[PDB]
Amino acid sequence: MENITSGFLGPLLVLQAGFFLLTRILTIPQSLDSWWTSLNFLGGTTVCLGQNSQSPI
Amino acid sequence: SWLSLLVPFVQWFVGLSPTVWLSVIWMMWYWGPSLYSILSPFLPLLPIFFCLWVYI
Amino acid sequence: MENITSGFLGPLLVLQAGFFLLTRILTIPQSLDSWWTSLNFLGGTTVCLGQNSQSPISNHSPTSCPPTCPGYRWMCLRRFIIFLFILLLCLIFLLVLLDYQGMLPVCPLIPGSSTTSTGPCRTCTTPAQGTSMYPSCCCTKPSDGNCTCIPIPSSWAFGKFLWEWASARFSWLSLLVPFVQWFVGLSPTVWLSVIWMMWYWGPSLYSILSPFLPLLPIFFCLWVYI
Amino acid sequence: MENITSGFLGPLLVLQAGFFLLTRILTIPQSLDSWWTSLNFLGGTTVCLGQNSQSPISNHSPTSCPPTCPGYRWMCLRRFIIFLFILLLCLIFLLVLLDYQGMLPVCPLIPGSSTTSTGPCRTCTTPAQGTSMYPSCCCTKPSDGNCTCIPIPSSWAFGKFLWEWASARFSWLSLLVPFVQWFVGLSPTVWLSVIWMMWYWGPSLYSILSPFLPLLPIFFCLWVYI
Amino acid sequence: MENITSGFLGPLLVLQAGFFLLTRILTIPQSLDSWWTSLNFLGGTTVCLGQNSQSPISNHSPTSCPPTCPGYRWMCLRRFIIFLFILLLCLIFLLVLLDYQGMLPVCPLIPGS
Repeated sequence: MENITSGFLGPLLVLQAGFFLLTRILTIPQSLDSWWTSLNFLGGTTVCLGQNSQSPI
Repeated sequence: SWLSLLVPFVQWFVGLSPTVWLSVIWMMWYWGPSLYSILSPFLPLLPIFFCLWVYI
Repeated sequence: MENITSGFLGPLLVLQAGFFLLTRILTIPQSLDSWWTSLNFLGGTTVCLGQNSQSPISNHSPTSCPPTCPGYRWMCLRRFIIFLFILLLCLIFLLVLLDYQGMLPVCPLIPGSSTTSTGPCRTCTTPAQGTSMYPSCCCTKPSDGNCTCIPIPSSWAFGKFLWEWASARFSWLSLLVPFVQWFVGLSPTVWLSVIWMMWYWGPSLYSILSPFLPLLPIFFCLWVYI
Repeated sequence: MENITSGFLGPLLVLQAGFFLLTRILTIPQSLDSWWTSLNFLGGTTVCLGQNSQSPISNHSPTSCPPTCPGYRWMCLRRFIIFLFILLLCLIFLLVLLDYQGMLPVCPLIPGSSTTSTGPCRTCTTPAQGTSMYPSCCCTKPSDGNCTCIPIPSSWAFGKFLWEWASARFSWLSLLVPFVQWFVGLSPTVWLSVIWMMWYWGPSLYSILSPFLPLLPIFFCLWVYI
Repeated sequence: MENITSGFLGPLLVLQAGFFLLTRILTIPQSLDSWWTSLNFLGGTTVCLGQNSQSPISNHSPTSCPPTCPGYRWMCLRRFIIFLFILLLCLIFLLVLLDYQGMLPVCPLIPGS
């Protein structure tokens, strides 16, 4: 509106608006990853594949 | 329209030879995890408004 | 009612942007601390061995050693020093980016005879003092009135003139520049192989060459005598 | 002997001086490990993370617990990174020293009617869009125009000219020149006070402002609406 | 814009926009609560006041008894009082801001020619 016309926030506004869409898209990737993980789990669960003791985790 | 501008960007960059894709494939992949982890400090996309004012 | 909604939406976006900017600024010290810890430790402990048990002795002392143990203290001083170092470092990148824009100036003044002008010279420069060096070109020569020197080149600009000027101080480096030309003359599909071989053997090559240091001076003396 | 002795010793003296320089460089690496520990002094002591139970050795400071085998790629990589940072710092220091020299021209541009000496304008009229950083001013214009332009003026102001060039981008920052001037005045007393104050401030003023940090955006937005 | 004119989201849009401001204001209350807690701590820390064993909770710290641990009702009352105080303070600050606006007069009087 008036503030948009009277300010240079437009580039920052675009960066922020795309940030929300980028976050949603990135969540879509992890969400699909979890969905497939459950699918392959097929009524099951698992640990990280190479979760070896040679790691402080 | 900026997508059309990036189309020439892809034309000149992606339109490279096998001698460039070969380097970009494997060695970049090895640094790719490290590069992604480093880019995490720039995950706030500060360079985004950076080049935004660059255009400004 | 329509006008109020737009202002409310704009203020919320402004607040979110400010919060994101502050979070990024703070995480810059956090990311720097994480990188420094990874470099120093590379598989070490981060319990902040400088932590103290005079307060809750839970191992919550981060790389920043939160709060009590150092905390708002020597650890915070290190964090602020790292932030200042980062602010200094980004200035170099900003300067390089601004320089390679062609707003940047590279007005050079070195001894030469290259000519590109319209109906030039026939008076030229006759300076028999101050060697061959040239001063600011308002009119460099002691008696030059119609003088015109050389304009900044779009290519390189800052750095190229300094390189040329310093090549006089160390001509051997200028002579050795042929090796740099050969290395640049190497094909693009050679850097990866060079790095891989260097990474594979560079530690071993340095270790083996460290004992070889005495052998090199004898060969150098023989070559000098020859 | 004499010259023949000098000629023979040229290689020997070269080897000796090169080994002294290599000792200085290794100290630069050893001292770099020292500042790495100083950063780790926030964390604490200097136990080796790279040293492991394999290759039976003792424990020492982070640089030299069986460094080569135990340090392996991690210690070498950290040393190389520190050496690169040190070289970058040396380059920055050299650039600053060359900047303060004033041999380098800034070769700037600004609109004005001033002249260092007797300069006849002869109706100097040819303007252009973006008067700052105009054409080379080798009388590059629709005609010659009887042009006289700026030489590289004598001041540690090569960066000052760049700032003036970029000053137009943000007028508010230039408007803060009054606070800059006030900071310029009484700086030794200001330094003498803020050295202790900021140390005290760094301890608790940041913590105090932390609650105020979220409050600032709301008030700033409220004022901007006006 | 066009979507706003062609949709009834305006009420929902207002509800969502006020939600962000309400969240920021509520955070301001808890943020001030933490700030004062540190101030009273005065380079210290503490546990939740009435954090007694007659509650299936761990060692809550200060403003950590949410609504069932200990006298969380009293903690909530203190939070509400602090929120009212912060509201009064920010209202006073806003009044002081507009004070130098010049729209308001002082409408004073003094003897002179």
